[PDB]
Amino acid sequence: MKVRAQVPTVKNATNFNMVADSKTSVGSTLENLKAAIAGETGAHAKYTAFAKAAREQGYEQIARLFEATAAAELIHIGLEYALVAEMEPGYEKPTVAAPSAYSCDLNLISGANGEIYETSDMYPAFIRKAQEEGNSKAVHVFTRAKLAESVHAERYLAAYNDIDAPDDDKFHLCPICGYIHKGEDFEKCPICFRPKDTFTAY
Amino acid sequence: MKVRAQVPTVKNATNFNMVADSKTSVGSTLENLKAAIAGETGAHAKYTAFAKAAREQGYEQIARLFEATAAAELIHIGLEYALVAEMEPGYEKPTVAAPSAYSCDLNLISGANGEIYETSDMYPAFIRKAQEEGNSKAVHVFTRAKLAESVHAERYLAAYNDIDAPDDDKFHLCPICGYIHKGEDFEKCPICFRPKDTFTAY
Ligand SMILES: [Fe+2]
Ligand SMILES: [Fe+2]
Ligand SMILES: [Fe+2]
Ligand SMILES: [Fe+2]
Ligand SMILES: [Fe+2]
Ligand SMILES: [Fe+2]
Repeated sequence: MKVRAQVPTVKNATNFNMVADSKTSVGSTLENLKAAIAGETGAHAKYTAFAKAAREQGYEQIARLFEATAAAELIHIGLEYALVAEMEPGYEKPTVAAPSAYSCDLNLISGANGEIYETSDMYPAFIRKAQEEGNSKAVHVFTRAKLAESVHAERYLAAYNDIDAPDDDKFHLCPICGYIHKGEDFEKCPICFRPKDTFTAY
Repeated sequence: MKVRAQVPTVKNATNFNMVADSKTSVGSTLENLKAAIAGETGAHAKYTAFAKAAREQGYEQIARLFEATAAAELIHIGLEYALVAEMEPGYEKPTVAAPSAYSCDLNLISGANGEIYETSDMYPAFIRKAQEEGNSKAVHVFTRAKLAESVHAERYLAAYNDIDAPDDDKFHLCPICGYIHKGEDFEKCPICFRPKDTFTAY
């Protein structure tokens, strides 16, 4: 993802349209934030399991990508939980069991498919509902997660295409939005402009 | 996609697995070749429509990507048609009507999803059946298409992430397998080793 002159938002970007045949149940923004957290929690468990399998399967770099992406979803959970807690103080984050893992290549595809659903269906739907209800904070959180998921999708497809051609690049994770960069060739996060110095390498 | 010491095949690559819950009806290799051609023909019509819509929407570079990918599918049709013609000289390639094109970002997602289905479901299923029936010619053709589709998927996701950050890079199409590269930084096709100077620029 290239760095634009300005931070991408639903207002200045053109990849925020939602699929017509949605597979997303849309309720109040509160309900949507909870649904997103549940999905994020499932994603974290999924990627954690995929990383474990990747290591057993002999793909150390891909394992690191799954670990970095799992960490990215934890960041999304933190952003969404902070808002939900404010909207419903006693709210308790859900626990999701580790899903089934398959061969590394298939796990990368499974990951990409989920990321695509979130960036083109779920989050855009939630963003528009938040706008409708005037919840600017939710719009911001959903936007950041949405942008990060499409980056995750691309990273997974790149890894799939080069599954037998790994390298020693590290994956740099932005602590603010979950953006992930492969390699050192970058200065800041293209999603939130966070300087590279505060990123964490995987 | 990185260039390896040798061209990728089902014999030396590890991303040829078929998703366990397949959405693909598998018949004889002859039937599968015809089914693949039908899908390729539909993809060509879809990308052609998407390209036209992209230009109307002001996305010149994305339009070029859709045009290059449409051309790539025609290459796949050629490879598959040649094999069918050998067993059934009377076989005629089908023609399909053009589908609707929506907003550019969603068209890129539709493209990516189709590419992912082909590379991780349909082609792996067809390749495996061809192997079980000892049809090496079909294994070869299905492999080339399969490898190109995952590259298409990545190119589409990359364009989606940078939908508002286009550049003047040309897309280079390999005339032999449909591989597509963005920019000039490459020496040969990572799928079939065709030299860069033989590619067609879009
Ligand atoms: Fe996420
Ligand atoms: Fe993600
Ligand atoms: Fe960021
Ligand atoms: Fe194709
Ligand atoms: Fe394709
Ligand atoms: Fe090629």
